[PDB]
Amino acid sequence: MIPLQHGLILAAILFVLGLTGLVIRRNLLFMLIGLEIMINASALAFVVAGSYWGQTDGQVMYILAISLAAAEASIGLALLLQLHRRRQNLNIDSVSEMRG
Amino acid sequence: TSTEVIAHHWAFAIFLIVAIGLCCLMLVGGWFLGGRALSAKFYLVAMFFVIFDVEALYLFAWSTSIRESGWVGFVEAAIFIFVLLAGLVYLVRIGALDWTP
Amino acid sequence: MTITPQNLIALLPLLIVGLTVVVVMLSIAWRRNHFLNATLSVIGLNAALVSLWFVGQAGAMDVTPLMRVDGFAMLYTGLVLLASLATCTFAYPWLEGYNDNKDEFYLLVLIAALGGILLANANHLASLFLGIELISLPLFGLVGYAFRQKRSLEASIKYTILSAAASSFLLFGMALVYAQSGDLSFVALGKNLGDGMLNEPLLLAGFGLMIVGLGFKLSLVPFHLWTPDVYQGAPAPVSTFLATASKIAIFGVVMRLFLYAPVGDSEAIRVVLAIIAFASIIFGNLMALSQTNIKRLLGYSSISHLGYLLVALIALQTGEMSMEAVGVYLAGYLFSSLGAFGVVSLMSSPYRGPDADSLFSYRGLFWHRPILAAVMTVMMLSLAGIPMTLGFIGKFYVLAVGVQAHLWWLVGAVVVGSAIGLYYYLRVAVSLYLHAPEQPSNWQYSAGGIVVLISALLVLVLGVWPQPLISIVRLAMPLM
Amino acid sequence: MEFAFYICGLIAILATLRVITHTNPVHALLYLIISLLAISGVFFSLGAYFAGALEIIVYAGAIMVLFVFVVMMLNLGGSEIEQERQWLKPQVWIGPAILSAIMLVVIVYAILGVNDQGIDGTPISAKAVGITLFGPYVLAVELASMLLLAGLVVAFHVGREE
Amino acid sequence: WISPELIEILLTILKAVVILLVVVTCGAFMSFGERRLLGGSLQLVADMIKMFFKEDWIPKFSDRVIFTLAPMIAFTSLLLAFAIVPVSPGWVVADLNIGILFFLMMAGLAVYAVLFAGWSSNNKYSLLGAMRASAQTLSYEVFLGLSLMGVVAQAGSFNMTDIVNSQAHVWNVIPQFFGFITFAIAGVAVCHRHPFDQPEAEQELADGYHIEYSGMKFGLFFVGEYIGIVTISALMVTLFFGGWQGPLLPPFIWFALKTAFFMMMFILIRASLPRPRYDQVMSFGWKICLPLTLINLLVTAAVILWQAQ
Ligand SMILES: CCCCCCCCCCCCCCCCCC(=O)OC[C@H](COP(=O)(O)OCCN)OC(=O)CCCCCCCCCCCCCCCCC
Ligand SMILES: CCCCCCCCCCCCCCCCCC(=O)OC[C@H](COP(=O)(O)OCCN)OC(=O)CCCCCCCCCCCCCCCCC
Ligand SMILES: CCCCCCCCCCCCCCCCCC(=O)OC[C@H](COP(=O)(O)OCCN)OC(=O)CCCCCCCCCCCCCCCCC
Ligand SMILES: CCCCCCCCCCCCCCCCCC(=O)OC[C@H](COP(=O)(O)OCCN)OC(=O)CCCCCCCCCCCCCCCCC
Ligand SMILES: CCCCCCCCCCCCCCCCCC(=O)OC[C@H](COP(=O)(O)OCCN)OC(=O)CCCCCCCCCCCCCCCCC
Ligand SMILES: CCCCCCCCCCCCCCCCCCCC
Ligand SMILES: CCCCCCCCCCCCCCCCCCCC
Ligand SMILES: CCCCCCCCCCCCCCCCCCCC
Ligand SMILES: CCCCCCCCCCCCCCCCCCCC
Repeated sequence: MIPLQHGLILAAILFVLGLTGLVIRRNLLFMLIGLEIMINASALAFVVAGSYWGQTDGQVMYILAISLAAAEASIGLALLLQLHRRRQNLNIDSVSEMRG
Repeated sequence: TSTEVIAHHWAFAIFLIVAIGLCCLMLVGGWFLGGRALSAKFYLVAMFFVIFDVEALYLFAWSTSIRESGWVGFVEAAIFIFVLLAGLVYLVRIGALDWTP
Repeated sequence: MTITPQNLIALLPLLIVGLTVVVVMLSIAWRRNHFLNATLSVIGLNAALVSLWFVGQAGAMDVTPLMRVDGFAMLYTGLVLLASLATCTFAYPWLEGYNDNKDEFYLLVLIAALGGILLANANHLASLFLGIELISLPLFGLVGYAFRQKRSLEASIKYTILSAAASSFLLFGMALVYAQSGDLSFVALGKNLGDGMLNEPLLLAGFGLMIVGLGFKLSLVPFHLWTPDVYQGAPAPVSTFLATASKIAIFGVVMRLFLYAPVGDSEAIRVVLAIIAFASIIFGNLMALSQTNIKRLLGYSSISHLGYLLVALIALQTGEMSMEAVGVYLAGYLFSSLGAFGVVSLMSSPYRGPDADSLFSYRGLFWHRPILAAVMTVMMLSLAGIPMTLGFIGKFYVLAVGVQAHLWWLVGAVVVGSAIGLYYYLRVAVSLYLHAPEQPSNWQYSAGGIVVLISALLVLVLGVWPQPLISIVRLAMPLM
Repeated sequence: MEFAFYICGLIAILATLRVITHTNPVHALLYLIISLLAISGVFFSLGAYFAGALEIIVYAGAIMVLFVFVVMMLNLGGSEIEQERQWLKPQVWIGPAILSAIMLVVIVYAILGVNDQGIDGTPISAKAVGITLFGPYVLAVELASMLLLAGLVVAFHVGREE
Repeated sequence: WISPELIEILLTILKAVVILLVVVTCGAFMSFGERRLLGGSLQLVADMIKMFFKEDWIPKFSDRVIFTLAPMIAFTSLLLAFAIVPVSPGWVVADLNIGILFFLMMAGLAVYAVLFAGWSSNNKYSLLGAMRASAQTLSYEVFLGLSLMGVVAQAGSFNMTDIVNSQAHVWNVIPQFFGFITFAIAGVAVCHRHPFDQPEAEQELADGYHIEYSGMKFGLFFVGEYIGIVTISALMVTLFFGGWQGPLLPPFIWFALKTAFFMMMFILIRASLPRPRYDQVMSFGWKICLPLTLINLLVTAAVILWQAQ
């Protein structure tokens, strides 16, 4: 008796908030945090869609989504550690030598 | 909608509520009462934990339905476990899991 | 459904590449050897090509609810495998200049090729998402392989953050499409609609967010700004792989998705893709005008060429030879980019360390590298759509496809962008033969030179005589 | 099971809203963990029991642990961005906020008007998810293993110290 | 206001409250028993009064929320993980479909106690000791679930009552022996108990994260650790020793006897077995216990599918 629209709207709200955090935050760690919020919102949307249709495919999509989230979080935090070790600064604006 | 199911739901809710309230009330009583007067190997280990935990969740899903999946599911999980073990052997042999080199 | 032995023999390139990943990893664990692990990777990729021959001897059938193997899958699998083999060949001398571990390169190349094969066979939103991610993450490693170098680390960070955002967009759009349509297969995206109700708002919005993710991956405007940075900053064999195999595999799965989905013939999606194609052609050609960097120039070039391919995709539901045009153009673009990025890779090899500069300095290349200069000017002519080159055959196919479908704005965009391309491509090709003031010896460097020379000969011969390539692409027919 | 969904969704929204507007990394990660707990509550309210279990086990229990590990290892003590606090200046956040609000209204307009008989909430067990996973999604499982392998190799090659 | 449905609801609520109170008091009595073996109830009352009436001093340069939050995690994580354990027929708090998955969720949340205590305790040595302790418990949580998965594979479900009913004929310690030893090792390591007591003791660069915790916060850490032993022993009983199933005694008597036996076995394991080095512990975990759990799950699945005609 929960509408599918409400779950989808909640997932869209979380996706929008994660994207806002990814854009407005200058620290690379907070950009990674917003990326996790975005992909978790996408996985929540898939779970809501699967639970509406009564199918197991939504949870399998969630499982693949969180496998990607885990692997890309590990890669992003390795790159963050490399940036901190090379520059002692987590500024994403300072890493901008390549330009048009 | 069984009365046993709703009774167990109420019991679980009361268990969690009373437990968290007991911890919070004990800290509140402790606070109110009484008068007054790094290495990168940690990242490597945590990252290996995250990767192997996701592959563990795959095996978690497999384990509860082994009989329904049959021998073909066993073959697929055997390929999965062999790839996981090859990655583990690789990490061990390259010194990634060696804490004291 | 289950996996039969017939499903196993159809799965052969994927199985051989996965077994190659495992074998190469175990060989790395046994001892860190550059030559033998490179040999094992290239042996696995050649065995995957012969496996594609064995797959062709079998039939075309749906190996899973997820995968479908047909001549389309075989063709794009072969393109991905050729790009991966060329990347390994270019990578060996560059990695011979490297100081750190130089075999995880081959492991990541093999895993990215596995993702390319999955995208070639992808019949499902599951396999599409997984193939995109399997392309992307080893490319996160490969783009920042020389992370001690500042530009490589910066390109790695940019590509990683932007591809994570694009995968979030694609996943959310997939979720919205699955919310509207209860099945995740390609053929079922819009089946539960009728009487002109194909333009369901949720299906359109989900396909739009998927368009955002896929257009990041294909360097389509306005998701293109990462392309020159990641192309310039990455290692040169990584630039070769990212230019060829990633774009080829993702554009192939976009072909199959828009061919199979009943919402693929929606007018709104067609107009949006037409806008993106027009903007991509014009913007990429205009932005490559004033570039002194060869890698940024090839990045904007890839933007424009993927715009031409998208024009060929727009006419998929109206004409008939859209898949044929895309196949011919993709073979020509593969060989042109392999030659051009291979010349850039061979002149940047061996690696000079993270501190030393990696500038190409193509001016006056003929006086010390004449064969490489000839190969590079053949590529520059081919990417310009000059007749006697295979790039012109692809451009002719795109123009015929657009003329059949009455896409006049797109045809005029191709003409204008081609003129701008003529300017900057001829600037590079004639700067090869000027005079510069100032500023190998192993068989792997000679193998890379052989690869770029064979690419040049293929471009010239199939530009003069394109009938074998057209015959090959015509018999690589997907399921109707 | 509707009350649980609505309160957990509201808690999740408020928690990520406090995540993206916070300055201390450990506090932001704590609010992120709270948001993940709430989203697992949303999963349990819908009947996706395996999804909620994995949300606490893996997302709030492994990946956030990696984030906390990285934060305590880099020792963020206000490196010129905490003292600057540029994201709460209106000229910095007003643009992306209107852009994200426009995207939210467009997506929500797409969400509404779709036919909807309601989510039943009938539990989809880990049994059925495991049956689907090793049945029609076998290649997804094997290539996801290869995906996690690629992430492992990349993160080792980049993130090691030497 | 009399109805048998409501009588059933309050009776189950009373059962859950009794189970909770017995678990906390039994963890406190475990604290007394370990302190004595290496009245007594009056001594614990005196100690609890002292923790109440000692001033609670948060450091000035410490983050108050994280500092206060770490002892609540160290208590409540495993004390809520007890809620799936069936101690008797009709005497379970929650008959969850996820069950042992809920135990895994609580352990995954439990790592934040050591992480948060070390971060909030403003000290570099305490921070490094917390990093070492967290690396250890992640290194053993990586195979805790699979050592459980052998038993889950045999029972065919995640429900604890179904696992116990599947142990009706043969207890799981006989087929799932390697799962049993790996689960014992990982449950000792998750609770930061001997021989995984002080990973900070291998270096003078590291100090304990219980340092700078005084009063009821230190009491919370202590009682939470002992409650963790109680629930790890009870889960070991319900997963590998038939739970409440026994030939002649009442079922709760058998469950209590097995739980008390494993509690005292952990006591003598602390008293007898020595402390290995840190690198030895992490190497043992990652290189022995995880492959053992994977091979155990494969062999268990092959045996199950073979004995299905
Ligand atoms: C020469 C000009 C340039 C060409 C460039 C080509 C680039 C891509 C290379 C790979 C392309 C593979 C395309 C395969 C399409 C096959 C479509 C098809 O349906 O073929 C069917 C045919 C068998 O016929 P049939 O009887 O219909 O079989 C089904 C009956 N059950 O089955 C077949 O015909 C089997 C086809 C096997 C293909 C094996 C390829 C091995 C590798 C060749 C590399 C060539 C060198 C290119 C690069 C050089 C270096 C840069
Ligand atoms: C910058 C340079 C490039 C410029 C852009 C590219 C060219 C743009 C040409 C615009 C053409 C507009 C056509 C408008 C009507 C389209 C719909 C229609 O009804 O078309 C008629 C017909 C299709 O209808 P059908 O029933 O099949 O009739 C067949 C017999 N005519 O249609 C046909 O059968 C085919 C119609 C062909 C139209 C002309 C194509 C060749 C154009 C030559 C070059 C452009 C014009 C000259 C240069 C201008 C300045 C650069
Ligand atoms: C009468 C109307 C009806 C008939 C229309 C027929 C159209 C097709 C045939 C005519 C084409 C005319 C092209 C005119 C420009 C030719 C290119 C040129 O002048 O190149 C030289 C110039 C480089 O020299 P310089 O100025 O020193 O360089 C500065 C930068 N370093 O280069 C540059 O400065 C940059 C060059 C940029 C790329 C070339 C320009 C492309 C412009 C669009 C091409 C298509 C035009 C379509 C019709 C337009 C309206 C007539
Ligand atoms: C009260 C105002 C706010 C106070 C502060 C916040 C406190 C926490 C509030 C959110 C969590 C509790 C919400 C209320 C749940 C009550 C139980 C309930 O509704 O159960 C229904 C359903 C039972 O399952 P089912 O069988 O489907 O039921 C139908 C009958 N057969 O249940 C289900 O299907 C699943 C039930 C939800 C999942 C378990 C609980 C998740 C808890 C997440 C906590 C997140 C972090 C909270 C932090 C708080 C502080 C900021
Ligand atoms: C400072 C406070 C911070 C927050 C603390 C926690 C906030 C919430 C506290 C109030 C909870 C109210 C009660 C929640 C509902 C309980 C009943 C329930 O969840 O039932 C639903 C489901 C039943 O499943 P089953 O019985 O198998 O099937 C029946 C078929 N319909 O059963 C399930 O789905 C069970 C799975 C969900 C269980 C969630 C348990 C709580 C999780 C939070 C732990 C916090 C640990 C410490 C802090 C960590 C770091 C912040
Ligand atoms: C029901 C009884 C079946 C008995 C025979 C079982 C063995 C034959 C079928 C094996 C199928 C294996 C499929 C493995 C797919 C692996 C894909 C890996 C991709 C990297
Ligand atoms: C058939 C291929 C056509 C396109 C490729 C063009 C390259 C051909 C081979 C190299 C030609 C080099 C000519 C250099 C002339 C330099 C003269 C300098 C002194 C005036
Ligand atoms: C900045 C670069 C701009 C390039 C613009 C190229 C435009 C080429 C000319 C397009 C002409 C389109 C004519 C369409 C006519 C349609 C008639 C339909 C009748 C039913
Ligand atoms: C270490 C043991 C922890 C046990 C926690 C739960 C205690 C519950 C007590 C229940 C007692 C009655 C059980 C049902 C009746 C059967 C046994 C009767 C004789 C005791």
